[PDB]
Amino acid sequence: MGVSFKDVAGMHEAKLEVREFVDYLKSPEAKVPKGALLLGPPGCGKTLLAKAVATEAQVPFLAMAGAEFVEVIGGLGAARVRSLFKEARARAPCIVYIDEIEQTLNQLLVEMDGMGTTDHVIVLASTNRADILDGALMRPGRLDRHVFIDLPTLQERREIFEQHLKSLKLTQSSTFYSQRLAELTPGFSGADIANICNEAALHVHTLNFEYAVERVLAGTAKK
Ligand SMILES: Nc1ncnc2c1ncn2[C@@H]1O[C@H](COP(=O)(O)OP(=O)(O)O)[C@@H](O)[C@H]1O
Repeated sequence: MGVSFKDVAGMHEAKLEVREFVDYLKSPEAKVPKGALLLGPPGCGKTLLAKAVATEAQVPFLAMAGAEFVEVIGGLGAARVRSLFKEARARAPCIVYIDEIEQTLNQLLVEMDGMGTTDHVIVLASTNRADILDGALMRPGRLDRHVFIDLPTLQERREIFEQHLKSLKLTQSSTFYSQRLAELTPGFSGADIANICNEAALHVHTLNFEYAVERVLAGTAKK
């Protein structure tokens, strides 16, 4: 079994917001959801959440990187977009995930505009770039909504530390330490937090706190 909501720490408002897509994918049959933009800084769980939504609905997850688009080879991106959406229709219900953002873009707009009631695909698109909100993916009949996912708050950081201390079998006193690790890590992303824990795992079922603390102060300069 894959990434689920259990593996996604914090992000409580965003979980409430992708619920409608979980519900739709679980039984197509209100307005028909097409999908959503996940917006925010890197390493903050956009991809993890999109994977979790597929797992929760129990459907396939089909991904395309925004960097299979940028027109370097003529026609190639359009052709990959078409294959993607044809596989998605055949494997439906399912999630199509476009990670991290115009023949290739126009083809995507065509696939989306061409999505009717019968298709049962949800498109989740992620980006670090806010001005994507102003463009063609957010026009009527395309991506329905966006969800802003920011750097984790103190409490969210507590939860992310706890999740990763437990994934790495360092559960003993993980909750004792999580509070201070959170206080020490303003402006850290979930990825930064995962890297601290793993670096400390790479140095029995309890965190080496004094080392974790060292890596937090190192990473505070440059992560
Ligand atoms: N909310 C979170 N809960 C648990 N781990 C997280 C969270 N956010 C980030 N991470 C960790 O950071 C990794 C990279 O994040 P990713 O999903 O690539 O984020 P993004 O798509 O926003 O740039 C995740 O696979 C996970 O290990």
